[PDB]
Amino acid sequence: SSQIRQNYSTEVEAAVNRLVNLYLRASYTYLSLGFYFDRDDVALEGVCHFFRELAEEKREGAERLLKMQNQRGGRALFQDLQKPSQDEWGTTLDAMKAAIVLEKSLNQALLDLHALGSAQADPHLCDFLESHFLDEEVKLIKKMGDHLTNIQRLVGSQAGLGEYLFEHCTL
Amino acid sequence: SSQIRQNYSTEVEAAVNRLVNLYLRASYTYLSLGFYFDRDDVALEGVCHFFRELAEEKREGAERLLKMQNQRGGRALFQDLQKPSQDEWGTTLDAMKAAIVLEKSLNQALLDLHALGSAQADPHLCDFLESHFLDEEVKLIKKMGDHLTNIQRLVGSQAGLGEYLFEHCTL
Amino acid sequence: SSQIRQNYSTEVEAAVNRLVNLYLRASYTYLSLGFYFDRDDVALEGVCHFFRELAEEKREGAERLLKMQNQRGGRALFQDLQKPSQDEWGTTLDAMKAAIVLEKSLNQALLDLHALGSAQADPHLCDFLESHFLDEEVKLIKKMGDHLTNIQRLVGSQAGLGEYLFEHCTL
Amino acid sequence: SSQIRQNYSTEVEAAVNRLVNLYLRASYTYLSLGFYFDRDDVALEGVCHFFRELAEEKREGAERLLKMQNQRGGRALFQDLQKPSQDEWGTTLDAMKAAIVLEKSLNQALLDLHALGSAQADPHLCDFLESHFLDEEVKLIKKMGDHLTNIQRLVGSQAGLGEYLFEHCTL
Ligand SMILES: [Au+]
Ligand SMILES: [Au+]
Ligand SMILES: [Au+]
Ligand SMILES: [Au+]
Ligand SMILES: [Au+]
Ligand SMILES: [Au+]
Ligand SMILES: [Au+]
Ligand SMILES: [Au+]
Ligand SMILES: [Au+]
Ligand SMILES: [Au+]
Ligand SMILES: [Au+]
Ligand SMILES: [Au+]
Ligand SMILES: [Au+]
Ligand SMILES: [Au+]
Ligand SMILES: [Au+]
Ligand SMILES: [Au+]
Ligand SMILES: [Au+]
Ligand SMILES: [Au+]
Ligand SMILES: [Au+]
Ligand SMILES: [Au+]
Ligand SMILES: [Au+]
Ligand SMILES: [Au+]
Ligand SMILES: [Au+]
Ligand SMILES: [Au+]
Ligand SMILES: [Au+]
Ligand SMILES: [Au+]
Ligand SMILES: [Au+]
Ligand SMILES: [Au+]
Ligand SMILES: [Au+]
Ligand SMILES: [Au+]
Ligand SMILES: [Au+]
Ligand SMILES: [Au+]
Repeated sequence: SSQIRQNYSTEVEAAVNRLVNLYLRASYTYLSLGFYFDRDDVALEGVCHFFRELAEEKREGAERLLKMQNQRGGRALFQDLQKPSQDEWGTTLDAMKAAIVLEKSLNQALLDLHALGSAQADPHLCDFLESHFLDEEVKLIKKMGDHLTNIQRLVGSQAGLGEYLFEHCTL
Repeated sequence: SSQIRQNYSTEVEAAVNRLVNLYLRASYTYLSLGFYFDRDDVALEGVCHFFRELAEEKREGAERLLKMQNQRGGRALFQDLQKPSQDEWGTTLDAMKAAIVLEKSLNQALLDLHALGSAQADPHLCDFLESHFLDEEVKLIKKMGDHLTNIQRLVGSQAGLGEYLFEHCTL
Repeated sequence: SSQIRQNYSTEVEAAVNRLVNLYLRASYTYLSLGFYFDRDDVALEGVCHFFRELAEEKREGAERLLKMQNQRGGRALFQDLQKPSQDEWGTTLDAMKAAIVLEKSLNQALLDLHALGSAQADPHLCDFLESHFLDEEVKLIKKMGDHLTNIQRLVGSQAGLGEYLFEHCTL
Repeated sequence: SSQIRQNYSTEVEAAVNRLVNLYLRASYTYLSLGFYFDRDDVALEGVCHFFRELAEEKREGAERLLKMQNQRGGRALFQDLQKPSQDEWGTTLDAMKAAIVLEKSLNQALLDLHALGSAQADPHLCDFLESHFLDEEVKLIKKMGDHLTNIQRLVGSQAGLGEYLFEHCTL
């Protein structure tokens, strides 16, 4: 059973298991994104590598949650990992948009679990999320927003392309 | 506009801009303090260096807030930086007293923004302040209180001066 | 008071204090420019870094002036730092144009203070400006003019973009 | 005779010879100051070393002027070096006051020679003084003013002594 569990509600335990599922599903979505850009008829290896690295980060996030589940004396329970929402991911722009949607949904789930932990007076959980997940997600979303802007600029116009080249190759 | 902003209230955005102003104003006060002690008719270079280093720390605090503003998808807005409250800063004791007043006012502003973030259920903001600012301010205020005590002891009496020398040159 | 002041007119002392203000205001303008380009909806990090580095250079210029003020036995007096002329800075081209306007205004202020020092027969001041500021400003303005030309070329046309790429990636 | 002399007035040549004399006399005054503080009944070796180092700097200043005299095709002419104005130099405070008087008189002589060079349209001379002497004198006078303030503070009072110790042994 558990000799260790203290101040760890069944509501948080359940929500932690759900968040693990969401992180693993995110990892799986990114695996699909990465191999799509590795297709010979797409062939954007930088984009492939970006998404494959994100698959690894999301997996690592799930494993940290699972480690924490056991540290608190909760019981990891795994569900079906639903296949990604698309089989083909369109352009770099389409993919980066789908990625930011995905991250904002993980972010919201983190914030929801944080609010639950707060309601349950579970400061360990709250700190765990703050320390390992909330700032990581904020940083990643800012980087993806940056990328979305640059992709839009580059695909949009002569002026846009110009500004990118000056910044990248001069500054 | 912003593709990234999530769970980031207009109230916090505004308060962050105000706190940047207060940190920059603090930095400017410390620049003035440092150059006052560099005057040939004051000539306390250790005191000058202490305040100039604080000017840099307060600037760095503002820049971290501005970075965070952008990471959250808020919009940095800058105001007039009001000149420091004094043109001449009196003795080392007067200056260290003015410094602790200034830090306690920054501290209170941090605590006020923390309470706002808490009311707004913005755990990212709360953690950001805790991790980068609240303990830094507590440590600095304790160091300034230490200094105030030693300055008072040294300027006050034979017994005071004695105790300082034993501690400094023997212990 | 001052045991050291020699050949240092009240007119130069005052003008030095004003120039410190202008350099600090320039630094503040560049802080605003840098964080604008760090926005997720602008996202030109090279441009951000260029302006943030200029903020630091302008701050260092003010500190050197303040050091010189004290070395001559003048009294540093600080005024309100007026907020930058814009909250949003437009394109890279708009920003680099605003930057060169700003530098030419600092340059003219340097030349005006130089003429004053010359009228006042203050060769120390004249040399200080020549040695630490006039050539620095000339070099920076030439670099910004270079940048303005390249930005215009890159945003302007196929021929322009072509010439830039050949120069950058071949030569 | 001189195959090299160009744009080098007899007025500047003469004034350069006089300035060499003043620098050598300053060096001699500092030699006397240094050995006075080496007396067993005075015994302030730090003060001795400060003045002996200044004797060397003033000698080096004269030698640089003499080198410049020859580089311009002028003729070094040496006069009697008058013995220092005092045989005994009183307290550290008295000595540092006499030192700043001496430096201000060298400084004024530099500024006078600068004005002559300017009147004579001799930019080489003007630059030579600016580059090797005017800023050196400004820095040294600021350091002596600093010292005068600290000596006065230390000899004056409990509060003064206190402030010095805090700055020196804490900051
Ligand atoms: Au890849
Ligand atoms: Au929480
Ligand atoms: Au919490
Ligand atoms: Au909590
Ligand atoms: Au908490
Ligand atoms: Au929390
Ligand atoms: Au590039
Ligand atoms: Au390129
Ligand atoms: Au200093
Ligand atoms: Au908070
Ligand atoms: Au909180
Ligand atoms: Au919070
Ligand atoms: Au919190
Ligand atoms: Au908090
Ligand atoms: Au000591
Ligand atoms: Au001591
Ligand atoms: Au940057
Ligand atoms: Au000048
Ligand atoms: Au001049
Ligand atoms: Au001049
Ligand atoms: Au000049
Ligand atoms: Au000049
Ligand atoms: Au290139
Ligand atoms: Au290229
Ligand atoms: Au000595
Ligand atoms: Au001159
Ligand atoms: Au001149
Ligand atoms: Au000249
Ligand atoms: Au000149
Ligand atoms: Au000159
Ligand atoms: Au000491
Ligand atoms: Au001591």
